[PDB]
Amino acid sequence: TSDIQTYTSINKYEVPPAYSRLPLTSDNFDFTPFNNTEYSGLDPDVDNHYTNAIIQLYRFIPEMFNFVVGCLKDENFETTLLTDLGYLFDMMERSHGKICSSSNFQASLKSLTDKREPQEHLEEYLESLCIESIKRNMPQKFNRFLLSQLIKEEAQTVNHNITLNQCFGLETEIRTECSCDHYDTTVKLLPSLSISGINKTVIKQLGQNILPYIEYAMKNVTQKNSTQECTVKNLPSVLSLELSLLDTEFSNIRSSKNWLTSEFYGSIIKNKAVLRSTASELKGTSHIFKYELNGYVAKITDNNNETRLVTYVKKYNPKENCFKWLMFNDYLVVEITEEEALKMTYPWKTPEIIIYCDAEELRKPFFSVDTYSINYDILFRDYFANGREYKLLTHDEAPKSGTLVAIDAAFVSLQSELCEIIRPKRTALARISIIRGEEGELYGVPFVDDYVVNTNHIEDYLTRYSGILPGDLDPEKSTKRLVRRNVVYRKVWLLMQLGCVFVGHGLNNDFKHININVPRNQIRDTAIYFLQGKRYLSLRYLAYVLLGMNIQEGNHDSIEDAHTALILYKKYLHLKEKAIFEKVLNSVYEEGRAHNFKVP
RNA sequence: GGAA
Repeated sequence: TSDIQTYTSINKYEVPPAYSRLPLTSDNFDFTPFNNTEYSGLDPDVDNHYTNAIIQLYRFIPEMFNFVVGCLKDENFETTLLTDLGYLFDMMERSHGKICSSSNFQASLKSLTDKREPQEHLEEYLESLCIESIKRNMPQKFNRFLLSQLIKEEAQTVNHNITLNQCFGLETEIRTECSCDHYDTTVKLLPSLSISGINKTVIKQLGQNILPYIEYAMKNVTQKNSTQECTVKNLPSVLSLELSLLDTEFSNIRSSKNWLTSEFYGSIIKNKAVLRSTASELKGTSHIFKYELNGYVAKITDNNNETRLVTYVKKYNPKENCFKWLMFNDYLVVEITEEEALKMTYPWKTPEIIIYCDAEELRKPFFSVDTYSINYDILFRDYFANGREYKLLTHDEAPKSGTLVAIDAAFVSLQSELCEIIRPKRTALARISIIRGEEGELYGVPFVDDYVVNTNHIEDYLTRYSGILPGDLDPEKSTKRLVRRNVVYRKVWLLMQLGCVFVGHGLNNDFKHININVPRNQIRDTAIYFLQGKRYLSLRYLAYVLLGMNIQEGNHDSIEDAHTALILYKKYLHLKEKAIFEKVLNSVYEEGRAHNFKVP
C-alpha cells in the first residue's frame, strides 16, 4: 500500500495510484488501507465492473436514493431491477464503509436483458456483460438503459409512482418539417440528455465552460434525411448528461480551465433554455433554478492503456455548511478536495456521465427505510410458484430486536475460474432454510424452506455438498418448493431489518453469496467460537466430538445443517456458563490428531 | 482445511 490513497501527482501525465488498477479480492482481505470513510465501495468481482461507477453515482442523489430505498416498504417482486437496486442502495448505507457487492443487481440485470425497435439496448448491454476493459459510448448507453428501465418499472409497482419522471423527466418536444407548408411534432419524455456528435462551433470564448453544450442539446436544429428541430421546455430536478464527443474535442476541452462548471443558474425565458454562471447575468424575468453539480463519472486511461471508470461525488453536510467531495474507485474511496475533483487538465481523464441537481434539493437529507412503515407479510405468508415439514410463523411469533434464528444456505457453481483476467465470477444461490431459535414449543422447527428458482445454465449442482438435485427447473421441478429469489431475499432482509440474531456455521461466506451484509451483533457463527487458529473445524466433526450425531452423510441438507448449528451454539452456551470454555476446547485439539479429523 |  505504497501511498495507494494518494490522488494527486506532481505532473499531469503520471496517473495517481488512487486511480490505478486494484487487485481483485478473490475472503481474508484487509480493506483498511483502501477506505477511511463511512462510505462503502463495490467488489469489482462482477461480470462488468463499469456499472459499479454508475450505481455509486446515483446513490448520492437524495431524490434518486430516497425513492429506490423507499420502495422497500412495499413488496414489489415483479420489478426486479428497481428493488434489487434498493437492496443494494440500502446495503451501502448500512455497511458504513464495509465492502459491498452488486452480484444480485448484475444477476437480475443479466437475466432481464436476456429476455430477448425496443431491443436496441439489449443486444448492446448484454454483449458488454460477457466481455481495453470498456469500450466507447458504453457507460452512456447503460445510463440511458438504467433510467429507462427504472421508470418503466416505476409504474408497475404498487401505489403507482411518477417520482422519477418529476426528477429526470425532460419534456422533449421534437418536430420535423416535410415542406414549408407542413410541420409535424412529437412529444417524448426523456430521462437523460445526449451530448453526442456536436459538430457545431460558434464564437466560443464568450475557452468556455460546459454551459453552451447543455443549451445546444436542449434546443438544436438537425438535418437528417431517411430538417428536424428538438427542444425541451422543462428544467427537471436532476439533469443526467451523457457526453459523447470526439478526441479532437476532448483534446481541446482539457485546455479550457474550469470547463466543468460547479454551480450555475438557468431558466426558461424563450422557447429555448438559457444558462449563465451567476444570477446577475440572468434576465430575472421568470423564476430562477439554481443547479449544482452532484457528481460525475470519468473514464481513466491508465499508462498501461488500461480503461476503467471512477465516480466523483459531492455530498452535503447538514451540520456545517460545506461540501465533502469523494472519489469512488472499485473499493478505493478517498475524501478529496473540490479543486482536484473538477480539474480536467489531465489527459487520462475523460468525462462520461455528468449529473446536475437542484441547489435546494441537494441539501435534502438521505432518509433510510427504517423511518418508514415496512410490510413484513412475506414472512407469515406462503408464496409458492408451484403446485413441507416446516410451519409458517404466526403473529404471536412476531420477530423483534434480538430473536434467534438458525440459517444455512446452499449454492451451486455456474462458471469456472477462467484465468490468465483471472476472475472466478459465477456462483448461484439455490436454497436457504431458517430455523426457530427461540426456546419453547416451536423450537428447532423451521418456518421457511425455499428453493431459489434459476433459469440460467448450471455447470455442476455440487449435490454431494449442497443436496441440490436437478429439480431446480421452474416447470419441471423436483419441487421441494421452488420460490423466486427476490422473495426469498426479502425474508432475510426483513430479519436483519428487525434486528434478528442469526446463528449458523460459516455465515460470512453464506451472506456473501446471498449478497447481504449483516452486522456483528446479529451473527453468531459457531466456526468463530469453536476456533483453533486456522483449520476451521468441520460441521460433521463438531457434531461428532461434541455431540452424539452421525450426520452430514450421503447428501447434505440445510435443514439438518442449520438444526445442528443451533444446538452447537446451545452447547457452546452450556460450556460458557461454567468455566469450561477452554478445557473442552483445548482438548479437541489433541483428540483430532489421533483421528486425523475424520471417522466413520 | 473448512464450508460449497
